Amino acid sequence: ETPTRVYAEIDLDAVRANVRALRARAPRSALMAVVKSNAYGHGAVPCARAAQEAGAAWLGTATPEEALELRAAGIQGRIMCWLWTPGGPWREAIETDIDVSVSGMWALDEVRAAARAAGRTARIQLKADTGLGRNGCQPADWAELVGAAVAAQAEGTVQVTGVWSHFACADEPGHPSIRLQLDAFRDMLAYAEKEGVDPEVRHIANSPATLTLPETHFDLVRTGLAVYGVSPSPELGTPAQLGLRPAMTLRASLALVKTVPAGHGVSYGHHYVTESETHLALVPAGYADGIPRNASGRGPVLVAGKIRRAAGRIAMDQFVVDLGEDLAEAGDEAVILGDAERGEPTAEDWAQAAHTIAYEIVTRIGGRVPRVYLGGLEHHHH
Amino acid sequence: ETPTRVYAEIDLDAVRANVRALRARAPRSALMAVVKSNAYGHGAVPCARAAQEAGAAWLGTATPEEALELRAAGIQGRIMCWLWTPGGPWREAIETDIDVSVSGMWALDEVRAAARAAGRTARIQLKADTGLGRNGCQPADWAELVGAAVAAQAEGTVQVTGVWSHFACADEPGHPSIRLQLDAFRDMLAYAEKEGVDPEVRHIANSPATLTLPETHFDLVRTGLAVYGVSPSPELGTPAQLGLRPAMTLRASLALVKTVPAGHGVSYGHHYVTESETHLALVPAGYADGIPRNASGRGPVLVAGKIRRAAGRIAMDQFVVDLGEDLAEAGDEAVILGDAERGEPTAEDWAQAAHTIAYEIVTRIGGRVPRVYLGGLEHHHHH
Ligand SMILES: Cc1ncc(COP(=O)(O)O)c(CN[C@@H]2CONC2=O)c1O
Ligand SMILES: Cc1ncc(COP(=O)(O)O)c(CN[C@@H]2CONC2=O)c1O
Ligand SMILES: [Cl-]
Repeated sequence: ETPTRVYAEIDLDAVRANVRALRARAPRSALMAVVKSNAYGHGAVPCARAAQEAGAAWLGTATPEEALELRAAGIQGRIMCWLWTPGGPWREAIETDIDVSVSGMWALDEVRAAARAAGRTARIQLKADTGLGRNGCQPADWAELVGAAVAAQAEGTVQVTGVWSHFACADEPGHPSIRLQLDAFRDMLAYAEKEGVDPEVRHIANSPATLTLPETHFDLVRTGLAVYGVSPSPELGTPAQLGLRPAMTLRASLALVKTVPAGHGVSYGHHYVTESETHLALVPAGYADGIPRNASGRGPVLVAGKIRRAAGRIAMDQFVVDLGEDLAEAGDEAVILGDAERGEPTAEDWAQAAHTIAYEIVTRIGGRVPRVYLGGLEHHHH
Repeated sequence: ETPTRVYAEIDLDAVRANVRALRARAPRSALMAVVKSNAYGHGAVPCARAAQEAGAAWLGTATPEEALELRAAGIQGRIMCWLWTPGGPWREAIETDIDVSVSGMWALDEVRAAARAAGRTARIQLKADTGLGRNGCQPADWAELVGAAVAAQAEGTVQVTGVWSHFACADEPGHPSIRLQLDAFRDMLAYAEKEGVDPEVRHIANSPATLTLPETHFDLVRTGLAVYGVSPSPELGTPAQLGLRPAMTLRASLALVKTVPAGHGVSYGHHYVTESETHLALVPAGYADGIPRNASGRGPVLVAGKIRRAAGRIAMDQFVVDLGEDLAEAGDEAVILGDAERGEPTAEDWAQAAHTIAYEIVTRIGGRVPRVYLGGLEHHHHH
């Protein structure tokens, strides 16, 4: 029934509301709900169905496998994936009508052959490296790749449906690289559009860019994190101020509550020692479940009406908390992260406690943790 | 057929070799292979099967669900799980002949009711908190818990098959807490025995205690990490020094290789800027796959014959490495973590880079990452 140890509660109603709120932010563009990495830990399919429901025109994933799983789940509509390696399932992707990203000639050649075998045309989108220095084609190789693409288009083997890029510091309001990439993108797009490419969509914005720079919207925006009700960065504001609602609530039940004398060590390395006779509670969730070990001694948890802090080192499967004078009992609910509007710890709180970013917190929630859905439509729960 | 992006290759022969090596260390005790957390990221069923056939007489998991997955996979023999919460599948565990741990009064009473409903006697193991401050019964409550158990015993509802504990700093050779806990264990164990408990097994030793303090072996030793070929700590030496063979090898295929101008920013935040014109390579694995973001700028990877450091911020699905003048092409192999003997970066190397411990490195390798099994017996990698 309802997991007795720990479980991740996913609110499909918060998801749908976030996508409606995000659509309103970029009224002139289409919305792509990025659901890679199991929808940032919330559950790929359920969240993809909910997103499409609230009005998402596109669905995006990193790997082909992720995109094929969406199709296999009966999801219709445009889907795009961009992280490819030589020898990937191009043919499978083409046959399921999935837009593929091309960054180098090696990719283009593999998609052209796969198209032949499939006896079908592949919808490809050209990625320009405007400054991030990650994936994508560099300005120096752009003219060549562009020429090869319009050539393959003529051979009826491919069809260039898009031209896109990705930001490096869009989450740093005001960073000089942002404008630099926006200009580099405008310039490389024009050169492509002048060489014979008529794109279906033009896109470069992610969640932070979408929430702050309307000049980056173009035809489509790729929103991942914001969809799950988490703010890209604190400099952009809290989900509340952003009009977003947190989709995930992580809950656990106490496994033990006992009294210990003063001077008693707690956990590995005994990095925590009780100050006086106190009450300790055992939370049965550890770093194997996604609770960062680097949050040792700082991780916030809500127990018995008050916020508690991880006591000492966080272990593989569990960690303790010092309830002090307060009392509680085994089976009592413990909220590790959820909604700030309900006075609970948040994804951002843990990011700060573990010296990382909110993106990693929600995304790394372990497979050992069951997910429970509420809201949305019944079929979303599959 | 074989993962084109990233994958974990698990060497089942290394597993068999380690448990065999571990048994030679504690000749007069039974060995419990701890395969919780999906065998520390190596694959629970294949590893449980392998260790069993190599000589492990007991199997240990943290949760009931993990222990029941083993039974469901046809694994026979003694199995124990210790992380229970109210409402757990007591009835189901008891019926599948799994040894459960009881550290409080709430548990004891739930298992009694469960045993009655199953029409069978439950095998329970009493845990004593000798200094960890985690689970287990505090010394001052031992008397009462031991009292309620020997009673439930007389009613034929339960049978106390074991008494045990867990060390806080056995991985720190010569720590005063070690002896402190060992002493406490003997003392609490003795009391239990005197009041009526006849344990089938007495245990307190984990991997580090097993490799260092033979006086902690007792009847059973619970080894987890060492079974997979990784050392509990640099302080104890390297796997090679401990005579252990690493079982996991994380490999990836470059997704791109390109030349970039001098002074070009790399990844989020631009925390890395090329010092000159150079070749950049994209490794298609990121923190969603288990590569810690905390190793940004430090995590080692073996590419084109040399060890390279993560250039800048590590992302959710990938990260970049600067190859300098060297050349490589999309599809070429990169070893993220493997065997130092093969000249590859290791679990410890990454533990250092991410300011954490090797335990968390191997364990958090994601589900998005496929596992390929080599060696062992064919039927082992069927699940
Ligand atoms: C190419 C691309 N587009 C869009 C997104 C969506 O971004 P948001 O989640 O910010 O809306 C991502 C995710 N980028 C991530 C997130 O964390 N690490 C990454 O590489 C991406 O890689
Ligand atoms: C109760 C218990 N027994 C045995 C083991 C196996 O120990 P080794 O892996 O050191 O051999 C562990 C380790 N559990 C882990 C591992 O890391 N943190 C923990 O709490 C444990 O918690
Ligand atoms: Cl109790």
